[PDB]
Amino acid sequence: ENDEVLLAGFGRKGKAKGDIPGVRFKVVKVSGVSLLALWKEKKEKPRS
Amino acid sequence: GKPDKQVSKLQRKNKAKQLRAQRILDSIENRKLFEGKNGAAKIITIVPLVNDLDPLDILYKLLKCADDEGIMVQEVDSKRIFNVHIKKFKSNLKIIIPDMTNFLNILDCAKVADFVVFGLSGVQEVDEEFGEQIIRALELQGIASYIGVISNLSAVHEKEKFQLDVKQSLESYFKHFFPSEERVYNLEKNSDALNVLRTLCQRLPRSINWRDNRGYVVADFVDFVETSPDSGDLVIEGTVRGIGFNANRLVHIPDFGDFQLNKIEKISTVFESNMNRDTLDEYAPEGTEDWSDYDEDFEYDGLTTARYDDHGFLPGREQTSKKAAVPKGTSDYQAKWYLDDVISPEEEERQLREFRDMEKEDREFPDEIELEPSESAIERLKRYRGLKNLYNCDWQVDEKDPSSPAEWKRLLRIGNYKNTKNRIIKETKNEAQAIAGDRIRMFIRFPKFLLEKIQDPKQLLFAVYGLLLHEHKNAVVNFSLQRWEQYDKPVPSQEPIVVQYGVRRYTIQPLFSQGSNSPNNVHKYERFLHPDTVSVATCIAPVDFTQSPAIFFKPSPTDAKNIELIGHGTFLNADHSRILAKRAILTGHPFRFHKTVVTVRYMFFRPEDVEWFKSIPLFTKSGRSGFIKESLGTHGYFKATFDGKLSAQDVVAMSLYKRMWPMPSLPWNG
Amino acid sequence: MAKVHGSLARAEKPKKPKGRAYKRLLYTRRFVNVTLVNGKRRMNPGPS
RNA sequence: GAAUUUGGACAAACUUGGUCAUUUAGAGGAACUAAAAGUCGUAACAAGGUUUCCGUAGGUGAACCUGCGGAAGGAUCAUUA
RNA sequence: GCGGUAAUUCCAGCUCCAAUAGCGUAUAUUAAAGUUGUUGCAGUUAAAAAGCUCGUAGUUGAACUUUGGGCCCGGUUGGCCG
RNA sequence: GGAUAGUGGCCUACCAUGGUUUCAACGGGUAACGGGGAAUAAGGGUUCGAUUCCGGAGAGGGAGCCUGAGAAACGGCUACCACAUCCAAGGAAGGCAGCAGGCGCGCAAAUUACCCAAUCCUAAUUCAGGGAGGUAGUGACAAUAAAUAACGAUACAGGGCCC
Ligand SMILES: [Mg+2]
Ligand SMILES: [Mg+2]
Ligand SMILES: [Mg+2]
Ligand SMILES: [Mg+2]
Ligand SMILES: [Mg+2]
Ligand SMILES: [Mg+2]
Ligand SMILES: [Mg+2]
Ligand SMILES: [Mg+2]
Ligand SMILES: [Mg+2]
Ligand SMILES: [Mg+2]
Ligand SMILES: [Mg+2]
Ligand SMILES: [Mg+2]
Ligand SMILES: [Mg+2]
Ligand SMILES: [Mg+2]
Ligand SMILES: [Mg+2]
Ligand SMILES: [Mg+2]
Ligand SMILES: [Mg+2]
Ligand SMILES: [Mg+2]
Ligand SMILES: [Mg+2]
Ligand SMILES: [Mg+2]
Repeated sequence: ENDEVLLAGFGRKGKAKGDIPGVRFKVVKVSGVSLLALWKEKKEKPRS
Repeated sequence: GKPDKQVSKLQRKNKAKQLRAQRILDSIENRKLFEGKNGAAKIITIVPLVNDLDPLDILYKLLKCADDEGIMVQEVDSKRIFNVHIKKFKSNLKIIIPDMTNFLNILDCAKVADFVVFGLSGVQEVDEEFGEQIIRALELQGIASYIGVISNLSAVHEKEKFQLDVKQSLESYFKHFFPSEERVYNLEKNSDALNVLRTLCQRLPRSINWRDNRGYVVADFVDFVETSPDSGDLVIEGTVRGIGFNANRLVHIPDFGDFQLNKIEKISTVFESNMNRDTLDEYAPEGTEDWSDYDEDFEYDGLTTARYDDHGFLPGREQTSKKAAVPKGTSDYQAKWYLDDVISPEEEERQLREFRDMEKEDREFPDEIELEPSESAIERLKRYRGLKNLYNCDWQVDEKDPSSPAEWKRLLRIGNYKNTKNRIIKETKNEAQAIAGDRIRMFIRFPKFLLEKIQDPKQLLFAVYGLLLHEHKNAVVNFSLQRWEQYDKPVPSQEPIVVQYGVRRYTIQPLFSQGSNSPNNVHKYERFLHPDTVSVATCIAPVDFTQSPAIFFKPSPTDAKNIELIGHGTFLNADHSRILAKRAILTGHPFRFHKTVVTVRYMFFRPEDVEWFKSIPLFTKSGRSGFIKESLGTHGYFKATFDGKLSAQDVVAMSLYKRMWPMPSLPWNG
Repeated sequence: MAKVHGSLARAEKPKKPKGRAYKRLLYTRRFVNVTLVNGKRRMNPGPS
């Protein structure tokens, strides 16, 4: 929390019979690092 | 109700102009902390990442490009901390150069900064074991605004064509840890140097959460006043940054401890600590009074079977009517049918090898026990429990046990951490006598004998940190724990491991568990840290109310840095409700097979032992349930029923559980 | 993860050819040396 | 021929109330949420209603009946001329 | 869409496919969209013919008034010859 | 009639009672400068056009004016409004939507570099001057071209071509 996050669009349609809703955004960046690169252990995260 | 809206050109333009005027005002207010004429203190720390590199030189460049030869010459003589006012941009910098022989001194230096400059070598590649760890650890504990700068670039070929190569490779190395930046600046050129100086002066430094929410003063002058023969008042002249200090709250000082305040004066009024004083005692005497209702004081000595009465059989009563038959020499059977009435390097090496072996053993075979024939299983597990579902049944936190630590009552039992944290931080913000940007004399009470270790504020950094409410009071804390990169080595859950959160460092024998959320808040006790995933480390240690990042390490004298960096993470929770059950698995081989009844072998060795564990469920790693029926032989063989059909390649197992208690922690110095 | 500073260029199983070459490879993986498996052209089979 | 002065057109801007429209910091109060927890009400209680609709009127009630006028969007056997 | 000891459908490796010094993702927009329809939609029952007629602007509006025949002039392609 | 370089309700007197409007006036909206043009479609269209040429408008917001053939000019002046600088507290200066550069803002955009050699402009003028313009730096905005391998022998391994 308190982390800067770059968001984009995301197309998950929500469903009715199970009360799943449709968020419309996916995190693309955290704290200036690409979510992907972190996940690839390619780049590391400056934690402040 | 209310009519609708039809915003005109004018309305729009205005709402805009107002939004932006407000934005601008707020920005000016937030950029007034560095009015470089009277009220500013931009802390820049110089961190070279290469052995064969001089920090004094890096400063020399930055201030020679300010065209001030005097301020350079006056610093060579004797100093390491400087108060440099630049007139070009009108700014008050404070430069700090660390003792590059002490790792922890580097961390302490940077962790107070508003800016971290990184020196990079054009000649020497950064060390994998030292400088790299500087990068990562700084990064984990917290960094404000950082910069990547070079000095050694002229040491390579004289033609720029080759220098720019080194520069760019350094840029791509530096980008890896610090993607916020893409330009490693070259001080050799006047332009880049003038530009980095420019930034340090002008650019506003970002915020590091935990340090900014409790306030901090970097000390310029430290004097001492004798009051009593055995203790006096440390006086500290320094500018306050962050949230500020209150006279009542305690102050931490690194490698010295937590102390309480006596007086504070401002020179930009006088405030003295009164009756609302935070006290210098860990286990508050009110904590003893908070845990008064001891709920379960169960006596495991008054048990004929395993404690599992909630889901098991019924209290079987065995009224023993023993009479003695007097035929000389006679079995217990005949007697049962005569009187029947009806109405230092070697040590470490050997031990460490054994720990690796036990850990890999713990991966291949999790929590299994090996019972011997001579071993009375009952006694050996008499204190244990035998719950069916570990996350459903009713463990409790308030249970009294001789194994429980004496202090357990005297602990700070915060109900809710998320809310208490916010409330107390708002209190501290509102009740702040001394705000950021104030110059302060700080009069702290202090035991005389420690004055010997205190150095000079100009050759060594002297930082003064603020504490919040009850932060001196111990509690049951849960940390998030993740292994450091390239660290395969084993780490058991009882060995001393130093932990740095905030600026405070406490040696800790932490209990490792998996933070998997449970409806009854009961988590498996993991003897050794999991090699892949984030885990949880629980122990009795002073509270932290800003969720500081934590660094886990074990001081190793041999390495350059006198520290082995084990793992990292965060201060998660001030919670006692977390209980930890040491599991204990009993293993047995399914001997013989009948179409519904399976005879099981080598899990006990007495029939009475089998009686004792009747109710306890049997699970097979093939993923199948079952229960015991009755004892076959006088050797502990036991018949059993199950869910599916099991072969001789399966393992029948029992799960028994015990309460595991957090352990007391002591501060760590030097 | 971390390639050290020595990215300074100036002063395992066999690799796959790049560019043109690779296409060539495919042209013979599919048309010069045809592999007819079970009455179909099978791409990426294990044991069959 | 400078300072200065009479009256004009041009006319920024100011003061004042009044008026809508917003930005705000505060206080008044009201209402909604649950990866919150348990408590009763009926959960952990049992069924009953089943031509279906339209406009309209009323009654209410926890729902649903009911008056008047419409519609089939409702299942034509049998005899005979 | 699809399951759980045995999973081609999830996770990791191996393999393979596509475009390749480039490739993915987000928003916008055009095509797809004959789902804006002048070209070119639909309107009994799928969304949709106003309860009904009158009526001004508007759009729209039957047929008919030198056809038919005779003469001459000179062009530009195409053939049979050159 | 006055004013203007000049027609003209442009303004001033005096007369009239007109002028626009369902063929959509008037008002409101535009995250609207207009065009040459751009993207995409078989066609017909739909959607872009702040931006290299043309035309217009502005130089923090308004208004006023000197000089001059030409300005209601802001790298001219004056005042008020908004900001903001130096002061020795009397005063004095200020407009980067020119080139670079900084802050802020944000999803979002480069060097405080070299030169009049081209292009052309200005001047009393062949010479002077020109961040107009040109040259390099940064930059995976785009667009073009196209390295990352070509052979051979050998053997093993097979198929096919004729004896
Ligand atoms: Mg349709
Ligand atoms: Mg219908
Ligand atoms: Mg219908
Ligand atoms: Mg009809
Ligand atoms: Mg006609
Ligand atoms: Mg506009
Ligand atoms: Mg089409
Ligand atoms: Mg345009
Ligand atoms: Mg615009
Ligand atoms: Mg133009
Ligand atoms: Mg103009
Ligand atoms: Mg401006
Ligand atoms: Mg002139
Ligand atoms: Mg002007
Ligand atoms: Mg200008
Ligand atoms: Mg101009
Ligand atoms: Mg500019
Ligand atoms: Mg010249
Ligand atoms: Mg230019
Ligand atoms: Mg490009």
